[PDB]
Amino acid sequence: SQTLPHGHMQTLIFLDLEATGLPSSRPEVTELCLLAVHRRALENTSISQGHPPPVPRPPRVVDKLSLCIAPGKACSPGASEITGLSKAELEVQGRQRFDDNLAILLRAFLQRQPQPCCLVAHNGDRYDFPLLQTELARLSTPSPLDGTFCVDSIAALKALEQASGSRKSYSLGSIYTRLYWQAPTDSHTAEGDVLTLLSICQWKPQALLQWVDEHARPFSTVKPMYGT
Amino acid sequence: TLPHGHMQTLIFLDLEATGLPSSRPEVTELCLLAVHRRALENTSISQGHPPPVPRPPRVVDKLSLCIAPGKACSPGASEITGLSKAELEVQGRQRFDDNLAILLRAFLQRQPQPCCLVAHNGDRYDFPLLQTELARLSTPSPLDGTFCVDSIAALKALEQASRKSYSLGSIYTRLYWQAPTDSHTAEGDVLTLLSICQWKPQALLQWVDEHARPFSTVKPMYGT
Ligand SMILES: O=c1ccn([C@@H]2O[C@H](COP(=O)(O)O)[C@@H](O)[C@H]2O)c(=O)[nH]1
Repeated sequence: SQTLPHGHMQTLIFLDLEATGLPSSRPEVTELCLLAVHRRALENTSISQGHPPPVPRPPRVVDKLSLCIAPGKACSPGASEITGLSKAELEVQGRQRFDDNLAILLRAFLQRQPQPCCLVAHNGDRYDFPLLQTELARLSTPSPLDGTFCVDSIAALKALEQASGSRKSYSLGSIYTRLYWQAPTDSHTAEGDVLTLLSICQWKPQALLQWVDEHARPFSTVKPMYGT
Repeated sequence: TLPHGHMQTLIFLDLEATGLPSSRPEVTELCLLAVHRRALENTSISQGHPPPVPRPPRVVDKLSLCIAPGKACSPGASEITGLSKAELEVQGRQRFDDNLAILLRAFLQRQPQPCCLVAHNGDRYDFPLLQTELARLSTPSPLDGTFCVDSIAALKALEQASRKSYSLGSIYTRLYWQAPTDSHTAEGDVLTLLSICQWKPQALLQWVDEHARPFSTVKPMYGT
């Protein structure tokens, strides 16, 4: 008689973004990647066996969107160094700002995915989700995420590693190296970090899906990082 | 004097589908990788033997989608692409439909113009098939102001001097003297194509500028 809050998630959308700086700087998004995987494709992953297990093979059927976005303010020195992006370079390559057409693009990508759909992002609750909420709030469209759910993979992997704890880092790279005994690739790029996150979430797919189903919350409840 | 000016965006494109042209095939996967002209011009020039495989530019836009066809894949198609109608359906993929055109239009709108599609064998397969799929929709085609070229012709010109296979894999191994290691997916084929096109990036861009033609002139593979 105990039931899930929002049903079984049929799509997980792994999400990462890069931005101009840390939250108190009121940052703007400079890169976004979404990787949509159906529940069945995740639970089709070969069981992890051995120590270390091989890095899981990404499912054959996936949908991917990766975009670079011109910010309205400069990247901090540290942000440009870590991410490899700068306002100057995004402008010389004619990247457009975060605008209504981008919301329309995002909505049409999300609409191709079976519902219910859940965003999954590492530190999403403190960074990616509030910042995306802020960017979308500036636009004239409805939120393209208004019927989409979300979860933070830090909590998920803390739970999953407990089932298999203190001053163990739950950074993306730390987890990946603990699970697979190799370093990740293309760190601090939106698509590279989404692919690393997919690999971590393919470690124990059934357990990950159960945790996500139980912890998914509506994206519409995410408080913006900062306001107009 | 170029026919349509300097191309500001190259969009590397690959389509996978249910079969060969006489079967009246339907698209099962599409990948677009949009690269600004300056990002290609910034590719390092090795001038060594062998040249290292270029790495992709930092700034790229990418779209990869799986699409449910209305007809089954041939056995050959499923073997080569790793896709099937049944599996695409069980994973809830949608057809090539109006919402997909909204998505393609919005993605294209984020690229500086003029924009040129680049596809390996695109003149005989990918471009006519895409034309057919878009023609079935109510929406006017999002590609009617876009240009296109076939990268088989490009690499024939870039390798000519002033027997060779022009399969994607053969070209990559001939240029880089190592085997490709991208996945057998639409995105894998696009990444291999990008690497080939980064072998001589200024020369590739010059050939594309000289040979770009309007996508509106591509004849559909087949008609309703
Ligand atoms: O030392 C740091 C670490 C992270 N960030 C910001 O954190 C964003 C997202 O973090 P990540 O996805 O690269 O881990 C980055 O785009 C960047 O703007 C910094 O500015 N300085």
